[PDB]
Amino acid sequence: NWSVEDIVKGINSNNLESQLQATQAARKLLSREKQPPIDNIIRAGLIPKFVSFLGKTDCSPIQFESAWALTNIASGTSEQTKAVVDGGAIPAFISLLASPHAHISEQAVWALGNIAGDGSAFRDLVIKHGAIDPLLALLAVPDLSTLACGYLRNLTWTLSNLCRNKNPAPPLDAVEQILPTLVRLLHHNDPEVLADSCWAISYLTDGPNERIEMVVKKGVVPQLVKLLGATELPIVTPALRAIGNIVTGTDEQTQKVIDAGALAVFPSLLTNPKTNIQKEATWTMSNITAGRQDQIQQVVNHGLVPFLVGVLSKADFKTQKEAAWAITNYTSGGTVEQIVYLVHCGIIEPLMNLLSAKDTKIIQVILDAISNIFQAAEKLGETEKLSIMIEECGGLDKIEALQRHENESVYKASLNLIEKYFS
Amino acid sequence: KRSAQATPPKKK
Repeated sequence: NWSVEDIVKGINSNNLESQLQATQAARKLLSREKQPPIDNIIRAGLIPKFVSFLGKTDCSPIQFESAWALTNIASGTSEQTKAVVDGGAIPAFISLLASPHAHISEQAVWALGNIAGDGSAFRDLVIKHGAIDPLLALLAVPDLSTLACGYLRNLTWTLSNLCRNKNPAPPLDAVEQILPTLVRLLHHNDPEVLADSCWAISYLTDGPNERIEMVVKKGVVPQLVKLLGATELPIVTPALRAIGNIVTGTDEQTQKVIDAGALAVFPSLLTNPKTNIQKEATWTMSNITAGRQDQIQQVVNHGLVPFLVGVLSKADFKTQKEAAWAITNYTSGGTVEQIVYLVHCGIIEPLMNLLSAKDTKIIQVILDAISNIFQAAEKLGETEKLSIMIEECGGLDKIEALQRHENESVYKASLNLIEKYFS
Repeated sequence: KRSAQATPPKKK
């Protein structure tokens, strides 16, 4: 239809009708489902003319067309988004957010989300130019269901990208300004709004314990636990990610998670047909079992030890490695009674059966778990029994075969274990 | 204690 030269000539004219004609042509050219000529429009020096058109309040059509074109230019490579940013598009879009026309302000939300989604640098740029205030003003209405069809989803996504990325992490004041709205949205009844809100809280929980403490003090943990049980995987995945990132912090934050009732959902999460759900749940549990002894006892009371043993037995090697870590932390900081309950639930057989793995990490982890269980047995004066069990499970053969392992740590472990219990 | 589908980074 239109060539880059024709679009340049139309946009370089002074006739607003022709300028809008060429801007619409550029939108369609860059909206092509295949090979959009983004680099050719960039090389033609058109981004600045687009950022200028964004300010033509007199012609809202060309405002919309230029916003669309710039958004689809910033939707590609990081260098094309850099081009859009250098043209001064961030302040123009932030000002357009307040446009009386809802579609133009929605396109502006979209553009700012694409820009801030490139990385932490452009995110902090969008934040510095003052985007959070108007974006959240668009949601000030007490009832979120009064907002137009689709506006809330776009604004939630853009706010998620404004909480995304690390090195540097989002400015603290920005997170504290956005978190209450994220709570309100976490209590919304739209599946996609919930999904993006959980992803945003996940980004915010992935970091130091201070950020986790911010998120927890806002009081999202109960609603996150509620969403853990949602029927929508797009909602459970981010919710489980956030819950797992929270328990990686202090034992008080882990206890907040436990008190919210999260451990009651893990019997299903650890048996979810999706393997990623199983792996994330097992990793979260491994972080939980690495806590205080009372937290291990709460894991026991919720009946999760059977499920952790079951995932150590029947899951894939990824979830099985997470489960090995979980059981090793269970035995490392647990009580002799809890370790005895673990052995009663049948951990010896899976721990043995996983000693024939190529990953040296899981080998060392399981060896340490065995040493801890043996220390517990020694406290209980029943190490001969446990050695007989490992024998019956063919363990002794496994630990002896590990004597010929290249890694000095696995060899030395197996050697100490054999010399101390199997000699 | 150790640490470790996502929404799109850019759209349309």
